Amino acid sequence: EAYGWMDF
Amino acid sequence: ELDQLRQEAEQLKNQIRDARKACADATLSQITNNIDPVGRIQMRTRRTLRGHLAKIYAMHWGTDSRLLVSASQDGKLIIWDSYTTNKVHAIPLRSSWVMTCAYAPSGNYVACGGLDNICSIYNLKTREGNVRVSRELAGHTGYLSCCRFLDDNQIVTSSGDTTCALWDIETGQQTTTFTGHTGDVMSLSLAPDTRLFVSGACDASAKLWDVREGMCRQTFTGHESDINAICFFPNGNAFATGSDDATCRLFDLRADQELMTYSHDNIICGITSVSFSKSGRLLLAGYDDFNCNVWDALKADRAGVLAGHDNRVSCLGVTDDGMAVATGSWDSFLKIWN
Amino acid sequence: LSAEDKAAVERSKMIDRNLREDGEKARRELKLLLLGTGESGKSTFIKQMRIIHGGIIEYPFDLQSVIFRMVDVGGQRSERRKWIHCFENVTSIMFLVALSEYDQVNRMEESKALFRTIITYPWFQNSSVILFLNKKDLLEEKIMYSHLVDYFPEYDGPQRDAQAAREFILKMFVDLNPDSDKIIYSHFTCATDTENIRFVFAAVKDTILQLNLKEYNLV
Amino acid sequence: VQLVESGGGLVQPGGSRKLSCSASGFAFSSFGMHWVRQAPEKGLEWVAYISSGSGTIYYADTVKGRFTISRDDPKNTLFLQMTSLRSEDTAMYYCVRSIYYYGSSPFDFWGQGTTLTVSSDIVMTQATSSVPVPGESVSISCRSSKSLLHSNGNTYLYWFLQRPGQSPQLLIYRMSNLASGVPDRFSGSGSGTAFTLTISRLEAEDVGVYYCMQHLEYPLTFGAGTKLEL
Amino acid sequence: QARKLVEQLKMEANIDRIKVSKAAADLMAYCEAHAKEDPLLTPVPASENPF
Amino acid sequence: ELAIRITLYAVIFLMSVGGNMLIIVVLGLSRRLRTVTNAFLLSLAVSDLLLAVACMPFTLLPNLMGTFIFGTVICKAVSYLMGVSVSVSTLSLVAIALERYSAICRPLQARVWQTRSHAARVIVATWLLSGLLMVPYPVYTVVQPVGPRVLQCVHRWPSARVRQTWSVLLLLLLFFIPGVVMAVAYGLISRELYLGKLLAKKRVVRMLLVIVVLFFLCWLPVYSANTWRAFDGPGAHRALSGAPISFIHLLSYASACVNPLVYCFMHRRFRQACLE
Repeated sequence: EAYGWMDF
Repeated sequence: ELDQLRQEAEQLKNQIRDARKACADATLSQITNNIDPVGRIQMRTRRTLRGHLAKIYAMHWGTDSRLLVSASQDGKLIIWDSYTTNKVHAIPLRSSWVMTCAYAPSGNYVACGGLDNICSIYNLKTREGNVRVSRELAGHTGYLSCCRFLDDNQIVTSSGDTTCALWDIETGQQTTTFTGHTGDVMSLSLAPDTRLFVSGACDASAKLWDVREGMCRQTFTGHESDINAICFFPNGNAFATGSDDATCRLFDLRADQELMTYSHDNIICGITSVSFSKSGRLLLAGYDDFNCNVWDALKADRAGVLAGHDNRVSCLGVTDDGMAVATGSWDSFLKIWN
Repeated sequence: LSAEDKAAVERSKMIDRNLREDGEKARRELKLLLLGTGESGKSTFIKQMRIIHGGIIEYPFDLQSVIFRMVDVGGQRSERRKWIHCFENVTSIMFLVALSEYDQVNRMEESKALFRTIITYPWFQNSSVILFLNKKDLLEEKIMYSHLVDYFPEYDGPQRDAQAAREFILKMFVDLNPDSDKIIYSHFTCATDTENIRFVFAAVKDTILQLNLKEYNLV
Repeated sequence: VQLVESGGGLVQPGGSRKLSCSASGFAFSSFGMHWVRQAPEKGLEWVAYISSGSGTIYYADTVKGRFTISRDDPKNTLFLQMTSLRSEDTAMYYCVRSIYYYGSSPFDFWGQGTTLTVSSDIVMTQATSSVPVPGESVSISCRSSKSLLHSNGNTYLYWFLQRPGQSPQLLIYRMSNLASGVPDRFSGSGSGTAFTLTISRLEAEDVGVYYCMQHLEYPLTFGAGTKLEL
Repeated sequence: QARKLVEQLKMEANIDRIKVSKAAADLMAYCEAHAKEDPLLTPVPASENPF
Repeated sequence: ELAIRITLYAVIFLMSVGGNMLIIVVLGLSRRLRTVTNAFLLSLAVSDLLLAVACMPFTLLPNLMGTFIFGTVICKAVSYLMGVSVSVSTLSLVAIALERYSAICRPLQARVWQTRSHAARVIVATWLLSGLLMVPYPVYTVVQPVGPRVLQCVHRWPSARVRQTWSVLLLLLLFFIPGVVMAVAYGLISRELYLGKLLAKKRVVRMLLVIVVLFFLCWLPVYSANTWRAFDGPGAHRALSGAPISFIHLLSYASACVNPLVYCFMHRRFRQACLE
């Protein structure tokens, strides 16, 4: 799916 | 009445002035022209004695050139072992407003006084392993600026009430009172043979006192402000006086007049401490800029700088063997240069 | 290190430990400098401040986990210029003036000159001033028939026993301060007042609070 | 200054005991204390050492583990707890004070002792066992095993004198300096590993035994002794 | 009060002085004859410095 | 389009790294600015420089690249550095707030224990607690490719109620408790300033309000979105995958440029920097 971010 | 006395005093003052001007052949700055300069002496802080928690107001070396006392405004008088930086004693004072400190030539006693008008004498080499006040020499009116041992039983003090005194520690009272100064008495220094001593006052004049008789011998005056420090030449016939106009001066005891003046155009701050070298060729001088200077006592040209302090330097001492130079300052660190 | 050098180092470390303990014990306490003028009557002042559950002399006052040290330089013939740099870390000066001495010869201008001299020393830059004005009832009883308007030049106020005599003198003593940096914690103490200790505590707390505002970047 | 020891008596082999030394007249809080025992007809032997502030403790290799030294500064007392006493501890235990700084004289004042009855090392040899002797000069010699001269110039060797029926006292510390209250007729000298004590114009109450102690490695071995008889 | 100052000035008046060049020569002589034992003017090798 | 995004990223990155390195060199090579709060300011500046030069590139580059080519070690390390630096910055902000409260609301009782030997103790305790708290991230930050070459470096949690519980723990223990602590401490400071020139007091009060509101505004969206992901899962990815989350992390790292500006570069202290 959509690229997943990394928290802070 | 008073008019005749004033006129006679003025006439005799002119007489003595013209007299000390008559026997003035040539300056010292010419007789020392055919002398090789010493170059530039750079010294590095070999030790750094820390453990005080306030300003350090005085300092004195032991005659074995190893131990040294230091007196601070936090109510402590600490006796360092300079070779290994250990502490030997930490005497707690009764009045924490101290401005002087001394160490006995034998090494048994120490002395300290301050704004409490009292010179306390602590006995180190006693039984019971403690360090207790032997005597509390009282009788001065103002603060005590300097105090220098002669024997284990005599001590000269100089106080802000315009007087010096010679106390016999055993009995406890003044045996001689040196008077004649006008302003305060800020510093004092004994001859190497302890038969005379010089004292510097705040009226821009230093005096030579005879311990035996008890009266002034000569009155040197060439400065422009108060004199904060004084020290004898190792020969015994000359002394250097540090003032607040940023100029040291070197007077002669037999020529009765001043020989040399040490001053640069960059230094403007007052002078807190003065000392010579073992030979007497150099001249250590502490300043308010937090840096020492090493003048060349025979050519008047500066020959080094000892800048390692954060705040004003207030005490400076040279060991009796000339092997080191201790300088204290108001950042609670006294360092040992070499 | 031989068998004795180790013991010498241990003794030195114990000495330094005791130095640290005594230093942290002497950092808690605060030091105040009492600088009264001539015939300002600070004897009864310190007597009162000591009786109601309060050379150089030091009076210690234990106040709510704080220890003040009233340092009184009683007998000194030292012209004040050579030893004053000892008191450069004091929290606050305590100037003690008298109100009734606007007539003695005058005496008050001497107090003004002394205040102006002490307040401008480069040592007292992190320390506030705490004026006291003793002998207030003597002013109230003496201001009659006094004609204060001839002794001090301007005195715009009324020539009677007006409150001007008390505020005019405070204005005279405040106008000698380098302005905009230092605050003067004035007070009008009588011979039989009782809140001197509380006012000193309040002024010292305010001084510490303003120093902490300046130091903690909070300004 | 004064030291008073208490304890001792007859003790069964393998029992326990506690020796208490009360100190009166000096700053007990600043003095490191020792224990020096003495067999009936033998010489001195180190036992234990407690520093100032109890921060440094040493023991002898023959009493390691079964003795325990401690000090109480508020009460001004020194305790030695002894456990499982062998039949070779029937000795009079002296208590020694000692303060160490630059220019000090340790072992200066030894107190009196308590007499029990239990029903490597720098070997030092005082070869002289008995020297006959008044008014004439006498000399005593002490030989060390290894060199006692340290790198800082100090040579740690002390001389003690014990009279018949008393406690030994400090004569000379560091082989050169004279202790306080000692008559100037005593003198000491020598070189590394060979030391000598010279007495001139002997008087009465001067006969006794002379012990040469070293203070370099902390087993603190003593000498055999040299009795001066008439 | 007033006689003390003139008395002390008279005591200091009848005083013996020498020439300046002689004092300067003695000062130089002391600065020279004792210069070989000045560990601050001519530092000693690191085998004699105790610091 | 995207020019504003990389533009703001580069602006805040350069500003942050420059300001923080300047603050570090000044407060480290001055030797006279040794106060109780300069220790906390230096620690915050160091943690802030770490935040910048550890978080910004590994957040901007892969969020555009649509993949993580940087490897497991890089992914594992950057996760732990992000986690440690955010926590140190927040705890140091709370420490500064509590020090100011103790030193402005009860100064006579704070004269006793406020010394640099206490500031250093607090700083090292903060760093140790932050390093001990953020060890869970390295435990699980494996890069597992989804599809042929995506990689997508993520902190997959071991099992359920470890994604959610840890996210909620961060939210409360690092954004509600610190936020309310700073708010209450600066409120009490403003009160005791209001009690007893008038501009020099309302200026300080307004600055305290600005500090609190910038903390809340900066670190609200990041923690909100983190919890959104941790609970609902693929909903957040479907919602704010490409563009938005970059702006959210931009808000987050804007505190890296805010902290030195509002704590050090004001207040006439920059005279010392220009002097250096």
